[PDB]
Amino acid sequence: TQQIVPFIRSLLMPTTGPASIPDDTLEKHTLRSETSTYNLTVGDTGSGLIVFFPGFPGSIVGAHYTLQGNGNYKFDQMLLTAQNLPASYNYCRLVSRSLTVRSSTLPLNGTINAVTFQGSLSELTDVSYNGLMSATANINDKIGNVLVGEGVTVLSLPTSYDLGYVRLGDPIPAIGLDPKMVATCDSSDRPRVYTITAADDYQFSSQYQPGGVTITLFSANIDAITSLSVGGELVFRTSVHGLVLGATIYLIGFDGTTVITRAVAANNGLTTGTDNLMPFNLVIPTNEITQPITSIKLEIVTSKSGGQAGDQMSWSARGSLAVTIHGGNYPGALRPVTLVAYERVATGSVVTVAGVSNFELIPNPELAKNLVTEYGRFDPGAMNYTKLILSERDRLGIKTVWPTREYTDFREYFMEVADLNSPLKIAG
Amino acid sequence: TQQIVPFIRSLLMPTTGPASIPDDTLEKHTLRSETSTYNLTVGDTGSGLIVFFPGFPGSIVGAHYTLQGNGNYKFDQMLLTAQNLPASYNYCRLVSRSLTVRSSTLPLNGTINAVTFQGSLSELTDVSYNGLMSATANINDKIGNVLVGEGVTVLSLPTSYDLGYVRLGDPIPAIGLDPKMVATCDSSDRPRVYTITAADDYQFSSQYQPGGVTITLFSANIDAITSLSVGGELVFRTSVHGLVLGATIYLIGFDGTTVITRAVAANNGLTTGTDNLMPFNLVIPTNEITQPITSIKLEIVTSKSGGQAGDQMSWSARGSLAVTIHGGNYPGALRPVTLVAYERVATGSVVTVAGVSNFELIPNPELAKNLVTEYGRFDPGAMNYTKLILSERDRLGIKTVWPTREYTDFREYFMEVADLNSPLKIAG
Amino acid sequence: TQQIVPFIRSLLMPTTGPASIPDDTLEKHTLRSETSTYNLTVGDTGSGLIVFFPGFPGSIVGAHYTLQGNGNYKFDQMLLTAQNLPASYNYCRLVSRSLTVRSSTLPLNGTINAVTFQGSLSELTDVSYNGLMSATANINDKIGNVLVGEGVTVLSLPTSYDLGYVRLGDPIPAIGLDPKMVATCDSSDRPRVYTITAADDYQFSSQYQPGGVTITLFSANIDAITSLSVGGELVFRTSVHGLVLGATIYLIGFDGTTVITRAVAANNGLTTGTDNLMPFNLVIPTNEITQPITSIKLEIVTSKSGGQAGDQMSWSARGSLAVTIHGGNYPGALRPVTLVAYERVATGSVVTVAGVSNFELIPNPELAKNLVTEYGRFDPGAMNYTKLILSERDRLGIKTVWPTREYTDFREYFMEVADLNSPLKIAG
Amino acid sequence: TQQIVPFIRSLLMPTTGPASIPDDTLEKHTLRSETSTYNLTVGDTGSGLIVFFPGFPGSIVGAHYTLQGNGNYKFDQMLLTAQNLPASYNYCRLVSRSLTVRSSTLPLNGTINAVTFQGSLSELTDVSYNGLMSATANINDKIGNVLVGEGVTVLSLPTSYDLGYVRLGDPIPAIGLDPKMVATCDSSDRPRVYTITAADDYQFSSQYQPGGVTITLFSANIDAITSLSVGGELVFRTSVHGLVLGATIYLIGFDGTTVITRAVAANNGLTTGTDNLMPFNLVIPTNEITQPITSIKLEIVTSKSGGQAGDQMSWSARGSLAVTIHGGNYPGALRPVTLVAYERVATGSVVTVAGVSNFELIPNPELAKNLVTEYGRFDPGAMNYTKLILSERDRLGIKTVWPTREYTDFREYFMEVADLNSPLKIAG
Ligand SMILES: [Ca+2]
Ligand SMILES: [Ca+2]
Repeated sequence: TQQIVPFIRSLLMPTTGPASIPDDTLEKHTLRSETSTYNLTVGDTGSGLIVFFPGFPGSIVGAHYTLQGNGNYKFDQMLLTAQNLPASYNYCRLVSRSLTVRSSTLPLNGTINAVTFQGSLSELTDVSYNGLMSATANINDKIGNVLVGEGVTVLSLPTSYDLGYVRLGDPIPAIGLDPKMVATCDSSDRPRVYTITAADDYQFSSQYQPGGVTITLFSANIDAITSLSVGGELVFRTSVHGLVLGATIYLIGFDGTTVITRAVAANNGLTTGTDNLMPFNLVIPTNEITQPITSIKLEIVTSKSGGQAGDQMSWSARGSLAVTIHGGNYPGALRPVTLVAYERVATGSVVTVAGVSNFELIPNPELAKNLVTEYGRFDPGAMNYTKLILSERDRLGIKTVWPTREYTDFREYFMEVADLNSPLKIAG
Repeated sequence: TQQIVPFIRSLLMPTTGPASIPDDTLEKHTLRSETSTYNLTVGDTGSGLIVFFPGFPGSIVGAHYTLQGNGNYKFDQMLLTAQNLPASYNYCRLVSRSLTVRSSTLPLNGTINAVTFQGSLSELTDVSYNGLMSATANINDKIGNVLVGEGVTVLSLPTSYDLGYVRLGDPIPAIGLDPKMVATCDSSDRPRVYTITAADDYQFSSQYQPGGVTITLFSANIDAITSLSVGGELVFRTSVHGLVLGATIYLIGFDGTTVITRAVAANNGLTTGTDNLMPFNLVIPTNEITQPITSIKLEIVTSKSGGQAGDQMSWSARGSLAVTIHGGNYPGALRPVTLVAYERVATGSVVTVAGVSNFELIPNPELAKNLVTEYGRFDPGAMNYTKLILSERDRLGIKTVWPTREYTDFREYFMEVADLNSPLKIAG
Repeated sequence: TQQIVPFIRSLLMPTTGPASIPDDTLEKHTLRSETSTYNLTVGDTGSGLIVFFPGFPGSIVGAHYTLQGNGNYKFDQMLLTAQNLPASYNYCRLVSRSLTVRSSTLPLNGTINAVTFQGSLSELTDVSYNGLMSATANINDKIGNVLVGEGVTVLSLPTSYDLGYVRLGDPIPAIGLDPKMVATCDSSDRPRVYTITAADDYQFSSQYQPGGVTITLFSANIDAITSLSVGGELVFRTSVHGLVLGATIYLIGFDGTTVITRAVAANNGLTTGTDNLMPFNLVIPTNEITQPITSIKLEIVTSKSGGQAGDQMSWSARGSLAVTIHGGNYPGALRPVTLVAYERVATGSVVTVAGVSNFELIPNPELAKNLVTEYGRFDPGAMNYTKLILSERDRLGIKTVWPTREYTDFREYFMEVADLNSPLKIAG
Repeated sequence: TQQIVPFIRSLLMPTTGPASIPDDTLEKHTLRSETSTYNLTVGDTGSGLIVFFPGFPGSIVGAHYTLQGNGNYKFDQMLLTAQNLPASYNYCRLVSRSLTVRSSTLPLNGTINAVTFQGSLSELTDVSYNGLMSATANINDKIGNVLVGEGVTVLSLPTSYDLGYVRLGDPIPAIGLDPKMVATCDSSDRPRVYTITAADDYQFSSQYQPGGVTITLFSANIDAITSLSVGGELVFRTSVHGLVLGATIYLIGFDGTTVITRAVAANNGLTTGTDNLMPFNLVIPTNEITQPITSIKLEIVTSKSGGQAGDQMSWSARGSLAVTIHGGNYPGALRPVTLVAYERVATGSVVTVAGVSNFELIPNPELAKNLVTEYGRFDPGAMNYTKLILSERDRLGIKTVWPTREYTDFREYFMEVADLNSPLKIAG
């Protein structure tokens, strides 16, 4: 520390403002801060979960779920940046981010558990208040039973530098006959791909039914916050004449709710002694994803034209699907997740979220006319200092989740120099 | 203090993370932290007791008892580590541990008394809120009438170094016809042995009874949290024909409740003019011990085949028993106990427990495939510094039980160097 | 030597008082001295033997035997600490110990031979006055023909540091119907185990006898001062109908006397063509051991229901037993033995024993209320200095058995600094 | 201050533990701390008084009185040390003491006034909440209108050093026919003596009454917490035949309640023309004094054998009494009193008292067998430093009664060195 190092200051105290990342990604950019402010209402059980995406390169900060009588979560709302970055910028990179979670009202109240998990949302094996505590072995990535009144601070720590600029989901110039037409340029670099072999000569056998017989061929945990696509093909064989197949893909939210439902093939006759192809050509736009996607499943309906008492409908199925979630493997886009769980909070009280997110940004064409961009400030040793700090992360006690009181202490313990500027004022 | 000394840091501030014990026990190990988080509910009397085992080499942290109208305690639950260490590790050693106890919700709220007692649970003569205060003469091992809102901090101070690695109660590969079959390898090194001479020619005499005459031959305070065994033999002599003996061993919990009941001999004819042997071959597995064992008693039922009005049944008994509690004398396993008693807390309010336990661990065979182990970091003078600190324990005011506010102050008073790392960043 | 080193002072001059052992066994403890004072009477032969247990962690110091006309020893009494430590303390560790043995009255007076033997009492091959001298090859562990008037000094030298605290045989809270009921918590850590395969298809054959035929199946040298147990099983096979077996275990004292006798199976019918089990479930409490146990033997009585002239009773026997003596392998508990033999002392004269034993102690629950405990005084280099001294033991002539006159000289030769305390008195 | 001075540390921060008083009273002693913990219930008026005896050499810490509707106090309970010192020790000396008084529960809340008065309880002219404030002129011995939630700290400041050891009221070995027999050895050194000349030829005159005529001859304020005796004699003269005198001594508590009542002479005929003696031979044992004694009064009943309408009974009385309260003048035994008054506290709320008392102690014969005693640690300049500190008491603002918040600040302002122990750890 001398004066200090703008980037370290920004990284460890994001509410302080942005600084350019001192890596090798030399783009002309501009630096911005976006606040997040939410007043969430506590449900009947007095318990709930905030899912944060600490590294998300853009306006999505997290999602809030209340816990319900029956032990299920129920989606409340997305937690966003104050304004929608893709409306003004085309490219983006996360510099630093911190968020605060505490109670502010009573209609001395409940506790919080928090973890930073090194995987995407659907990968967590246990998301209960208590179960959170073992999502990492890292002591500085979990905090237990912090009083809600005092609150918790979530600090975003890096998962890789020299990251590319991410395209935001920015609207692209387009005209179309449909009012509800939407055209964007999506986060794409570093896609995540899931491959699901749904069937390898899977035999299906069942008696006839008016209305048909529905099965769930498979269900698989995947993650999506933004646009994705499904490709691939199932091949069906049969000895039985006049079978008609229906198939639907469901994308399921964290709360078990159907987020998106897409008929992949409806009313589709099967021919005897031949391959019957069922292609998958699904594109799911960002705006359709009303809450984080947690799993995908495929249902198949089998029915017969004629039909009787005992008819026995049978088919064989083979094939694999590929689920590409665009930009999904970009560190921060899905990957690190910070969960903040609260319980025993009085029903009707307010859980207050306040955060600052800092970005390197490239303006969209209209803003670029009035927004000057520059290469980052050069200070050598900024990156080495960051590397040193992170290297000593555990001995310094630099947490991703803090009791706010401890984070406040840390701020003043660190940051003991901010020294005006000695004789520039008297120099010459 | 220079930078500092990882071990001292861990010992005095366990929430900070683990460090290797700088003794002579050089094993390849790995270092881990496990949190403990509980939200306990206050009962009708507004009063209760938390029993901590500050030195326990494993996942058992303590037990919670509520105090009842009639002045008895009633077991609530075991307080454990976040995850069950024996499921993942085979050997273990406690590095450091701290726990916090404070109220978090209102249904401001009562007082705490706490002590660290240099003996096992059943050895305490007085466990009432007030009586606690005289369990030690050591001023830094007791704290009185701390406000519950502010809370108490329990700090685990060593009871011996150069301790062996303890085998956790880890499951061992086994197949068996019984679904409920359980096979473990238990904490064994340093067993504790109790010897009870239950009778030395004890004469029994009583009139006949349909259903028999039951006596409690003896009752004795012992301690067990994990597996134990009972061995030995009673020998019975008699002049009366056709006497049948029943005998049962009861292991009683801290709350006076029967934890385990084992028939040692049921329906057992006594022959005239001969020794009649009653062997003890009891093995009590860990999983059967649902709460800490506090005493053992033996009941004997005496009945006669025929029977009338006045029949006078008599026998003479001789023999001693041995109760071996496996690994019981391992310092920390039973020995030091920290009691945290609360009273005058409003009924229905939450007493919140949060702790961190630090361990040296050896992975089980499956984890050992992916868990690198190492000999501890060498720093000379770490142990001498520890010895110095502990030697000056009282003048430094290093308590095992703290008002949390005072412990917090101590943390910042100590730990005045954590200094980044000066020119490594500028060296060469 | 600077001032000096409390521990070295205590180790080499125990009459000086206790000091904490400077090892890694960091327990809160208290330091105490216990004297031993005995005036033993010399028997008819003018000859006898004192067996010392120099390292015994507790109140047992040794035992006195007189030598008799027929060349046998006869037990006189146990030599103990002034007060019974287990009545006041639960845990204990030996710091240092010295004892003096000299004549004090005339009814000038005979000679002493002494050795420190690196094994337990029963392991000595030769315990005669003269034979002692070859129990070790170590010149500083034997002393020959010291005049009784001048006397001998026994100095306890370490057999391992970093020893655990030993549980004393302390009474445990217990109620029972029998007045003579005794419940203790025994020295257990580091048990010693003997395994005796008493028979491997041993054939027995003998003619009938009214009253039976008794054999001694085996006899084996073992050591016990405190509680022990016998486990295991013999299995008997036979072709002869109506055989009844009796079996008794005898624990024999150093003087050939029966200390303890326990019927293991009395009146026990053997069935033809089957295994007949004879289990061993013996627990022998400390208080029953009136003098050191030196061997164990098992007698078996064989009798027949019917019986005639020539009947030939036969059985086959198989099995092994295990004798566990609790805490038996704890260095000091049984292991080093110092023998002080005297002869040619006038009958009726007094052999005077005076000693000091120094301990680290943990008080029992009742005393713990008024007994402050602390971690040991820290002085670095205390242990290294001890290691150096012991490393040079032979060149320094540090004996375990001394002519008292030579030990006295050594005391004043060593210990040439005890220097008041220069200007603290004038400092500031 | 260098490191510091154990005694000053103990004196100014008693919760820190005991230290030997650095005066000339060189006794082999032991050092102990005793906590005091009470949860007092607030009465109907929301107002009450705690009387502390800050210098009391023993287990009596103070007494709690609630204030009542009618403006009278009513005794609640004695405030004691955690355990009864006289059960374990025979002699005692107070080193240092501090106590904390604050509210803890609610069914913010009230105020506290406190003073240290340089006299015994009964000597206070005004004990009302407001009146307290003028019991001393010393600004550092009074504190006004401290919030109850924050609380008050009572610090015991010396009233003389070189005090003798005080005998505690320890039980003495005794057998007697009465179960309720009690034999103690009492605080005696430095008795306090009151002399009351109850009459100097006091003429009594009154008409006859069936049942008699009762008068209160005198009433006088005295102080007693422990055993006292009354000696002396009244002499009665009369001209009237057949007068019978009854006389009773009452010892009255602070709350106006009779603590002890003793008939001094019942039914006692007076002879004409002679001295009629009425001796006083009262011994009042400690255990009879259920609350502090505040005054003594003597009532006399006068009756006549015969009796009529107008009979005029007359007597003359002369004499003085002496009330000796044993050890009463020992500084601390009665003398300094600290009053903590609260008012406007909500009815039913808890006023929490927590304290530490530090003592030099000599064990009773049974404990002396296991309790090592020593002369105090020598440090020169300890007493001079104490004398300096006290000499500058007012400029340093060292109070006997503090707002707890101010005392806490003082603790950290003082006590700025507690410095581990620099290179002992690296010396040689
Ligand atoms: Ca790079
Ligand atoms: Ca060692």
